[PDB]
Amino acid sequence: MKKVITYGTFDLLHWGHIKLLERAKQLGDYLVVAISTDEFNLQKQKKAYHSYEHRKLILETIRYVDEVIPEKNWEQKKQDIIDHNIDVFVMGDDWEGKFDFLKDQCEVVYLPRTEGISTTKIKEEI
Amino acid sequence: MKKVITYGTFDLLHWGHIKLLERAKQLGDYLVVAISTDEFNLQKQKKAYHSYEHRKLILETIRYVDEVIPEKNWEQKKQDIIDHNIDVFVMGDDWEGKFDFLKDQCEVVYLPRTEGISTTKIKEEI
Ligand SMILES: Nc1ccn([C@@H]2O[C@H](COP(=O)(O)OP(=O)(O)OC[C@@H](O)CO)[C@@H](O)[C@H]2O)c(=O)n1
Ligand SMILES: Nc1ccn([C@@H]2O[C@H](COP(=O)(O)OP(=O)(O)OC[C@@H](O)CO)[C@@H](O)[C@H]2O)c(=O)n1
Repeated sequence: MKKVITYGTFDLLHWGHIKLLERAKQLGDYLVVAISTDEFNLQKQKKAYHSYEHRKLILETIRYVDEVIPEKNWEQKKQDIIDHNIDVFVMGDDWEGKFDFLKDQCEVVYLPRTEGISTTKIKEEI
Repeated sequence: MKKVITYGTFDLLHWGHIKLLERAKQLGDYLVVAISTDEFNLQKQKKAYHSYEHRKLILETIRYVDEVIPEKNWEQKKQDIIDHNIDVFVMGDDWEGKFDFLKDQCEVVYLPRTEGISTTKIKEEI
């Protein structure tokens, strides 16, 4: 089995998030998503409108997602790969190159973001 | 096969919608979701931040959802229920009593809304 993993906040779920999860799942045959806690989201200079409990609730229902775990800190990644027998690590390309240190453990893939949509555009126009 | 159908806009999909779809599917073996077109939304004196195309895309990925069709007008219910062989019509109880005219065709049920969350709240708080 080819196991894939991706990390993120996924607040105010939109079609750009959907498209990221879609391609990620299709890079293998099982997808794990580590969703950022509200404490960690803050370490990213961000504040989620939806709570961790509710953000995880919604994401667990999306077909592409097989299971959800919490993202608590930056250092947990290498162990996550070992614990979940991960074969592919994926993120949107705004993280291009930031996680190349995991290449010696698994395949690393950066997916081009979906142009035209973001959580900032949503709040701003709303 | 016990078929269920439900109608709605589902803009800015949140946890309240998810719990409605979860309990809707719990009622039968298959769930059809008829999503309000941007044109029909106007007839309900509303305007969705997310277009139909995008609201349908995300919705289609929810595991509880087997099939999606457009809700174009108020009158299509009778014909829809016949076309899709629906056995159970369900809506959140903020619509209680409003669709009882369908009882001569199928089983009508109302589920208690999820208090504390709504599309308007998200917009006003943002
Ligand atoms: N239009 C968009 C918006 C987002 N994304 C992707 O959505 C995923 C995560 O969305 P975020 O909520 O912004 O999570 P993020 O802050 O990028 O996670 C950062 C950290 O958890 C990494 O360890 C990312 O892979 C991002 O590239 C995308 O492809 N297209
Ligand atoms: N906290 C909430 C919010 C919404 N809902 C349910 O979500 C479904 C639809 O959400 P809406 O986007 O508000 O669509 P609506 O305008 O209610 O549909 C109207 C019309 O199409 C019916 O013929 C409804 O069954 C509603 O009761 C809920 O149970 N709990």
